[PDB]
Amino acid sequence: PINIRRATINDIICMQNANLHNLPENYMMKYYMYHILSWPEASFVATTTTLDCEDSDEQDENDKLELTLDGTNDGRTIKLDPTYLAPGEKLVGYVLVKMNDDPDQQNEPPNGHITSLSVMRTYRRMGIAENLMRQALFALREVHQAEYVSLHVRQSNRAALHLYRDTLAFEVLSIEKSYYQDGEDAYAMKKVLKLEELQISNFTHRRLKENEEKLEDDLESDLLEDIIKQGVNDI
Amino acid sequence: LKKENDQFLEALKLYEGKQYKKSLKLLDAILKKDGSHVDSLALKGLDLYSVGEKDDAASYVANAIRKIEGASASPICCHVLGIYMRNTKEYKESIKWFTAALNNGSTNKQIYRDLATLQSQIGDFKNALVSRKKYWEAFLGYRANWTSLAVAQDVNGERQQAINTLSQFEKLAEGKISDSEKYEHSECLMYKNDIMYKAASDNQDKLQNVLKHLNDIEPCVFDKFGLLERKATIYMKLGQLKDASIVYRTLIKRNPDNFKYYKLLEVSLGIQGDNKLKKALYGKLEQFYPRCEPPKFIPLTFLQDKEELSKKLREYVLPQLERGVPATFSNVKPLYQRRKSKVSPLLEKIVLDYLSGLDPTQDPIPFIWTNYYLSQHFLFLKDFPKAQEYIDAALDHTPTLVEFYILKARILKHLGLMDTAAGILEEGRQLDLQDRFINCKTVKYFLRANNIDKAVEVASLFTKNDDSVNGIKDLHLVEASWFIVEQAEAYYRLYLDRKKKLDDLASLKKEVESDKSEQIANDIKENQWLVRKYKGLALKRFNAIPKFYKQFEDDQLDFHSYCMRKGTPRAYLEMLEWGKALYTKPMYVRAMKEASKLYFQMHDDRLKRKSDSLDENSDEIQNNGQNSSSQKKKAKKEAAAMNKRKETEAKSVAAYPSDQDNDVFGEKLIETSTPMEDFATEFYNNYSMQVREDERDYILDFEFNYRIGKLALCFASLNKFAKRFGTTSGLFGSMAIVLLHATRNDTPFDPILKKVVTKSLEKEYSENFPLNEISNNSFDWLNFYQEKFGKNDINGLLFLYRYRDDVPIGSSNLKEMIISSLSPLEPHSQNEILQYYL
Amino acid sequence: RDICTLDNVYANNLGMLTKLAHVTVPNLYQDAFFSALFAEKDVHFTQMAYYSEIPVGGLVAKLVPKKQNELSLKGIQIEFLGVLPNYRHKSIGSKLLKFAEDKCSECHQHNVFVYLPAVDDLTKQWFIAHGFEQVGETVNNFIKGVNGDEQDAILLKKHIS
Repeated sequence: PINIRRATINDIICMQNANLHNLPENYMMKYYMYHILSWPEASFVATTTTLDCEDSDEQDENDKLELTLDGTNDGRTIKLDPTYLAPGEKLVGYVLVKMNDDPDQQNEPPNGHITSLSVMRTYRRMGIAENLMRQALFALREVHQAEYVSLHVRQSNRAALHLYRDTLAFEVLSIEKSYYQDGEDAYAMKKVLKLEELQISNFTHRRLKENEEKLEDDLESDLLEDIIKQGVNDI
Repeated sequence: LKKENDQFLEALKLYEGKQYKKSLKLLDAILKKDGSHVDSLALKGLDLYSVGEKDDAASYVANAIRKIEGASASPICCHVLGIYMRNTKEYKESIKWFTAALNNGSTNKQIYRDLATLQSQIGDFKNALVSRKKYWEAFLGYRANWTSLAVAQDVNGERQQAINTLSQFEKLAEGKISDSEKYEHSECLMYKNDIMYKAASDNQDKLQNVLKHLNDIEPCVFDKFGLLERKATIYMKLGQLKDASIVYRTLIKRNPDNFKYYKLLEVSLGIQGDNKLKKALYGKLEQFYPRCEPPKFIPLTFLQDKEELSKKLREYVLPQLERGVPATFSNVKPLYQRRKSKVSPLLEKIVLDYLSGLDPTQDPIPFIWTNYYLSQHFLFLKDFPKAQEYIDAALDHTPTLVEFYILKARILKHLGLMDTAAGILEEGRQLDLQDRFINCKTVKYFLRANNIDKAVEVASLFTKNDDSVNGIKDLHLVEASWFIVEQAEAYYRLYLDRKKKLDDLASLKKEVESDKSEQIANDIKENQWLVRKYKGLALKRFNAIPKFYKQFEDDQLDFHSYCMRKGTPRAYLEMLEWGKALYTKPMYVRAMKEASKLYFQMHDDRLKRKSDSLDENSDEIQNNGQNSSSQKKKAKKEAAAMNKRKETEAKSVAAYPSDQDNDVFGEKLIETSTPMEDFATEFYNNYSMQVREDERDYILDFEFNYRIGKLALCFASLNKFAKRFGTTSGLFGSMAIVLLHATRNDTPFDPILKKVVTKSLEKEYSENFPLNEISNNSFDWLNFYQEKFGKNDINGLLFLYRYRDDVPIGSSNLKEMIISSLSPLEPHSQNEILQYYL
Repeated sequence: RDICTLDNVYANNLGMLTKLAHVTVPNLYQDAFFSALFAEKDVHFTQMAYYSEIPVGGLVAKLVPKKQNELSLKGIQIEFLGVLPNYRHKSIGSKLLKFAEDKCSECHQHNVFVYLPAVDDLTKQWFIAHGFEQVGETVNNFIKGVNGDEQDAILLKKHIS
């Protein structure tokens, strides 16, 4: 599955491996270490999660299961795979975000700068990069008080274009000629960020018909009513 | 001593700025008049090391060190020597020189901060605390000093002292904080909370005070995720369940896509015993987040009814098959690792019933996604013909998907067809040349297909090509690992195939008229030379991943000061944990195991070919001599051609610069003096000093301690393995048999160690293995092993076959048993074991 | 948006286009004919029709500006028209023909001619149902195969307003 969390350092090496399977412009270890130790409340990761699911039991029980060698015997180690992070957890993508710190002789306010967003191509088209970008923007707006955001995009990559300009709905600022190593033109996009528009609770539904019922989370609700065992609404 | 000191003081400003040639000229002019100047030599060494030279710089530094008797000179020389040692990966000498400089009389307190970094790399915190205290008492106008003091007092043990220091600092600087210094302050607050966590323990009053402080600082702390996490932890450590549930619901509202928050809420609510409560909770939460995945995946783990489970699986797979996601099988990947004969039949039936109502023209996308899911499910169930049929139907329906080619290559690899898989995957990759993941997969599958040249040619495309014909240098500069690991395995396989090739060639031994194998030998000799050169290059490339990790650990120099200047103590602790856990990676363990295997094989075959056979004069002749046919000119031309070919080959496989490493051919690594000593002082001490408890490879430790004369470590590792992973494993019995055969008086070792190991075995395991059958040559250990642990274990049989020369328990019977026991596995593994492991 | 989208064929994905000629009409095209398309003097128009983010249709045409040494057929020459059999009856070919007519009208041209095999009747009727007119009868020896097979060909023209 997909599990969003904060980009930890104990896996940045593996994160670099994801770069080796994503953007050609790689970076050294110093770059990732600086960007992970300077502003850790911005860069996020998306991994997998494997938990229990009827251990042993009796209904069609079988002690010769896989479970990455964790059921019966077969020792208990980690599988030889650089993409794994834990016995039952592997990273599928991440997003690295930095803040403006270089001097520009113009008194620049604290703004958001999307450094990179790399997700495995085999694990896409199901809400990963969009959620990562939304969480990063929300965290920046809530902690660092980012006035706006500015990033870069390519041209032949239609997926990134549909994700930024169409899905996330970002505004194009300028066009940079020959910015990468291959000499390909890029589009620098900029959008003013706000606080009452980047809430996650306001984006719980993907599409709607015309006038539905958008239910959110108010105060208490799960600890109300009564016991679901012999009540009126008990199945 | 009068004018030389003045010239040194006037030239020091050149090193202080951005000048090197002007300082080197002055140093040369000074040395031309007096060569016994320690300061000039110490400065020239660092100047030559900072421009590119290494040999001359090291020579000048060694000369300056030799020209020093006592510890009474100028502090500038000691400071330069400390800088040089810090730049040459020397921490102890740098600390010693800085301490000797500070003990003489230096009015620069910043030098102390340098020590506060240097010891921070070696873990020496006893003196680091005093250094931090001195550097804090020296300058009282920077928050970095307070942060460093707090970190030093927290890591050591002065928790109350750190709390009091932080409170005093916040009281003295209450209101004098700028805007940009707010966030950092918040971070510091969080760090103080962490300190309060160390003061939490299980006391009620302490937890209440921590909760009150957190609620008071909440309007000031900018970080909300960690704040709410700590609040929920405090609520769980107390007894308030409603407040903890509210905090977890707020966390879910902030980020619903998180399995950890859902599991923590399930633990807090205390409804893990009843299934209906959790079912109703997840059914109510699904209406709040219809676009998420955990709220639809977690409920598939505690369902008992068959109809309800089938309905939930159908409602979970219908949107994924309708929208079409390239991870549907992934969405059921962990479940298949825990369920099988109970869940997979229902899923297969649902998928078949859904496919029976589709159409190849009306709904082509759901059709191809259903075909892909069926192929994945059958590949997971050890099926191959039906999976190939489905993937062929999918390619005939829509041949414009890379995932289909990837699955076909994976199936062909599992069926032992590596070359065909590589060909299909290259053909599919040629369809769109813009993705790097498919390129890496193609390179890996070509490396697994005994095709290295084509793999390198394919990889040399997206890499930066400047001072090299290919992109090997670029792959080494982007800090790679998997590529080197996959290429070294191919080199090892190609080197091992030559053993069987030479065995098959020598089995004939010129039987009757067999002039074909005698008249044709130059090509075979050239092939053997190339294989040996590539095997040496593989060992050379192996000496990179540990070097890369050492470089990563050493690059943390400026971080010790940056984490204190910027104000990230939590990031500093995370970096410390990362540096401590660097030596706990699976790729590192795999590379270390491969290097150990290579070193042991080199030791074995070197000791075998050292004193064996006879007539060295008739064997050390080699070629380069055709009697009366101009042997000198022929040998000269052959050597010239060999050098001309080797130069081009080294330029093609160029990875390391010429001025940084001269051992390009790798002839010095394969013929070292003490391989075990080097492996222990370079690859074993770090893993021995930085390792946990449950995560420890005992097989590698046993193999390393076997051929050194220390059996107590072997016995301790065996006992720990038997206590942790039980005693019902074939590896335990194999190691016990190996140890019992090693403790025999026939093997030349230490009788005292053998006797104490025998006593320990008789005291511990007295009713497990017969310890009185070492004198009977008719007792078969293979029969006893297959009666107790059985022959179904593969690792034990592989270990026994690897260690069969010292343990005489047969050979042909063991090979036949291994062949008979390998049948209930995968064909590719069986083929690999029969080709290389057997 | 609509499930049928249009895209401009680039060079990196050009290898995919060559695959289309192997899953549509085999034994007709080669490899150099597709390799010399983006090899850096005739104008070439390329179009890739996606169906739900899946490449399903391909259109490669050539413009002939000459008119002096030619009878009467100056316009867009529909060369490669690859449509999978499983992706039909969804107005995909209609959209491809509409895009071709639009590109022909934007290039100051008013004539579209296409060549079709003589041993195929379903494709002939499908192209006639749109609004084409046959030019004479057949052409003796015009289609050249890979191994060396030769057959007749028919010409279908249309006037663009």
